[PDB]
Amino acid sequence: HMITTTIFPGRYVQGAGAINILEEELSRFGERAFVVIDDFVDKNVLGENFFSSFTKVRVNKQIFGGECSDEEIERLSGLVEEETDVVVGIGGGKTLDTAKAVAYKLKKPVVIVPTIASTDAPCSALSVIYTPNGEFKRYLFLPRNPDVVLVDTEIVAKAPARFLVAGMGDALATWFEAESCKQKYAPNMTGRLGSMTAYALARLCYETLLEYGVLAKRSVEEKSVTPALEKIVEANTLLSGLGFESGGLAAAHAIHNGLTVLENTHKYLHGEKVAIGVLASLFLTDKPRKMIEEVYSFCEEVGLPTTLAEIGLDGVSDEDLMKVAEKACDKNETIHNEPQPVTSKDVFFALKAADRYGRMRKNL
Ligand SMILES: [Cl-]
Ligand SMILES: [Zn+2]
Repeated sequence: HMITTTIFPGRYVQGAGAINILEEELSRFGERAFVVIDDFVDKNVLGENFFSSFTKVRVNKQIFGGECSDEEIERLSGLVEEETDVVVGIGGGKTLDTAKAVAYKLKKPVVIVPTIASTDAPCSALSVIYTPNGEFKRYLFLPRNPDVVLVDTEIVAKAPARFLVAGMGDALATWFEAESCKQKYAPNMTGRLGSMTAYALARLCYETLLEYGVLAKRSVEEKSVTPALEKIVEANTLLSGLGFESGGLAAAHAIHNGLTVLENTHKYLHGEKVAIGVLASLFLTDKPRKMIEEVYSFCEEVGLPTTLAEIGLDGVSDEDLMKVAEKACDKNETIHNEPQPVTSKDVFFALKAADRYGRMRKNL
């Protein structure tokens, strides 16, 4: 009853060139590290011989199979030597979630090194597990958040701007969903209530996006790191992570989940579809005119979708939209954390209204 719980990664390290202090961070755990790395990252981001420069920590480097599946988690787990002191994940979301799962299975600390700032999952005590074919299988709730999250903003700036923008879409949802949970007194990912700190970090996330998002996008377009980019990477990773996990999820992510039932949306990134969920949720939950205008203006300036056509649903049928709404309103979905009672028809209507509003702003 009214008890809060806020969870955190142990250490969050961020800056241009931070990959160069990875050895120092691993050495705080011991002398043996098991590294799970994305193949593209090994060859094109760190360089195949990157670990040859280590002198204080012995690395067992293993190329990630590509899918965070129970099968891959089992395969990698069997390659870990007993004397291993720390597990490391370097790459995108699936690589990081796999590393978290392997560390959990072997009861070892984990260091998470995202090479893109495209979702707010890095700092979380969660791994999303898929079948070998890439279809969602289940959520693995972890007992501990990562011991270290290390973000090299120079590596992030060299990745395509599309990925930073998608991270801003995943982050954009944080305040709206956490605010709904705060109003509802809904539980967060721990089962207890969010703290004043969690809700304040979710609001800071949103304010940071509005103020620095465009400046950060201009920086990444030139593969450059500026303080504006640093603030947005921190917002997309640390603030958004804490805000969604300890503040809570609500309509936007449930709507994103419903959108996955339409195959035309599969080529779009998580954060791009979350943005559509956010916009629909502003109509659904009765936001005032100035707030709706503020969010659409932000999406327009950074290049997030504001219409169904922009996520591959140009001319989508009412029948297809109702499938999305029904999926979003599954009894176990987060949309029920909204203070208002929500039915599928309400979501269907909000998606259509949000789309029409976005199209008219764009003179379509
Ligand atoms: Cl989020
Ligand atoms: Zn998300």
